[PDB]
Amino acid sequence: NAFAVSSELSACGRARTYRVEGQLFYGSVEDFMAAFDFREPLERVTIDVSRAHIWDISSVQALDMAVLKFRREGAEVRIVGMNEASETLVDRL
Amino acid sequence: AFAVSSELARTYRVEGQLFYGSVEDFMAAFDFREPLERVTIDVSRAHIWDISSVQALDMAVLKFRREGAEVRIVGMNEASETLVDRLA
Repeated sequence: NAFAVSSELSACGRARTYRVEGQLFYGSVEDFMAAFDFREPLERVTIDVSRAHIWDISSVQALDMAVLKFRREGAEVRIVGMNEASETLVDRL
Repeated sequence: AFAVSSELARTYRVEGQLFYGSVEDFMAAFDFREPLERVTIDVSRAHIWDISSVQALDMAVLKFRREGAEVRIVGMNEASETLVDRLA
């Protein structure tokens, strides 16, 4: 399988890190969006895409939606690894 | 429809067409047990046609770091030009 997300919670339950691995493209966007618990109460969310490749603008746009949805729920959101994930698609776009 | 060669610091040169069908034969081209400081996998001579073929490249890159050398990738951009363009 080509896409996988896991997460780890903070001790106090205030911070969650999602670890995104593998291939993000239109065909994985639905499972990608399903991996996040958007209404979990959190102060901080990290989406770490360092181990993944973003292969199309759909997927970039899905990632930006995920970010906006967490923000809307009150979380401060960080993306880690965007440069590595997105190198593929940008040098080629 | 692809071939893999190498030069001894090792560089693997992948050429040809990378599809679903060839992945295991692809994984067999590499010797990950060779303790090595730095491995380059150069895919500039190859076309990555689908998501499964790139996943296999990422897996190979991972077993080289696991063992563990530092791994780079030349030509990912031109290798995956076919996949990026295919998906867009």
